[PDB]
Amino acid sequence: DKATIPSESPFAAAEVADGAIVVDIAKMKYETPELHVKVGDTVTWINREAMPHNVHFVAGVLGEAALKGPMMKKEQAYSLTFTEAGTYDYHCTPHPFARGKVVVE
Ligand SMILES: [Cu+]
Repeated sequence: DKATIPSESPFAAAEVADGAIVVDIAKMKYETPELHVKVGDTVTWINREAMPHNVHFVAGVLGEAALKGPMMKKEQAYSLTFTEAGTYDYHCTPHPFARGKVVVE
């Protein structure tokens, strides 16, 4: 694939390491809708709100299958490690007007 998944299910925001590359989900949006990272970097999304949110990459983007991330509860996190350069668009499954991309260089 173009990314590996450190944790298949969400984990506590408070457990996210200092230094992590974090995208906040707040105000019903990805607060960094265009993020540029380097190959090998891990991106961590953190849901700051009460409604559950995820990240969802359609098939062919991160790999053959869609990556429909797990629903993060408030103050939960979810990470992806990008292993190949590319431009990877995603959206929130419950709230698909919220869209983002990770550009991996
Ligand atoms: Cu969402």
